[PDB]
Amino acid sequence: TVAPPAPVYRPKITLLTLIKTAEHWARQDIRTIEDSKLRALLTLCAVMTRKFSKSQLSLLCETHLRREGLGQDQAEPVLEVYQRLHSDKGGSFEAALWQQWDRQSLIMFITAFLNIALQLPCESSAVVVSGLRTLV
Amino acid sequence: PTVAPPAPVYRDHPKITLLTLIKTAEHWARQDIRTIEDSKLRALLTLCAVMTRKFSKSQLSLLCETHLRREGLGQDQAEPVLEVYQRLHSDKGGSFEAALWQQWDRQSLIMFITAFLNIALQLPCESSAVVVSGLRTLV
Repeated sequence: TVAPPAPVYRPKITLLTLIKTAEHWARQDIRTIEDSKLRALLTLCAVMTRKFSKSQLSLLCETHLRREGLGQDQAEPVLEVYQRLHSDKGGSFEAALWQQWDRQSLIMFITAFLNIALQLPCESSAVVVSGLRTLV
Repeated sequence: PTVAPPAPVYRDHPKITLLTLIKTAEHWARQDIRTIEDSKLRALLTLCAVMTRKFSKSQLSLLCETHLRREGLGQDQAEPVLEVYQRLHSDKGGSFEAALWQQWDRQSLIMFITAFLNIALQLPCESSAVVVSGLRTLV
């Protein structure tokens, strides 16, 4: 790999605002909220899923199952949602989820995600985690 | 046509979190890293690469331009700056990140890392008007 030459010297939705929004909504009862707020929460989950490394999605899936009491047979559909939100372009998969899932299924999934996302590490790589150790 | 998987079937009824990453960046943005040890500088390069990936691909242009403005760099310097951000954002197994460490001089790495840490926490991590308008009602 060849690096480029070094430089020659002659409401903002920031990472923190995203976390704060998730913390607030993880604490709320969204079972009765309006469709417009629920649609926005789906976007929040899609954006936040993309703040997890691709390799961390397996643990995210498994933590989701454990919190919800879901069986191991339910792992692939849950992992598929996370993987396809993570690789989503122009909200294509996110819109398919909104259109094809029942409201109750989306509320269950969004609540489970919001209540696990802030406690899980956003990186799974042993090299990244060991690399960052000296800085924390 | 995009087909979503079936919904889950209910039969009955220091960790590197995103907040830790932000707190680590906040702390190191305030430090003078001109004299720190190589092991801490190497770790800061990993912190920059990991954070870069917390920005959407489309937000990289604004990140590069904010970097150029803070540093007083000319517009002819935007492509190699954006190249760094684009290749850290798509990096696999730290391949591009290691090439930087190996090929750039210590001064260049210090300058780049300081500039990034001092701009990363103030920039939105999303550029899409659809995403930003979608999230508006929730903030």
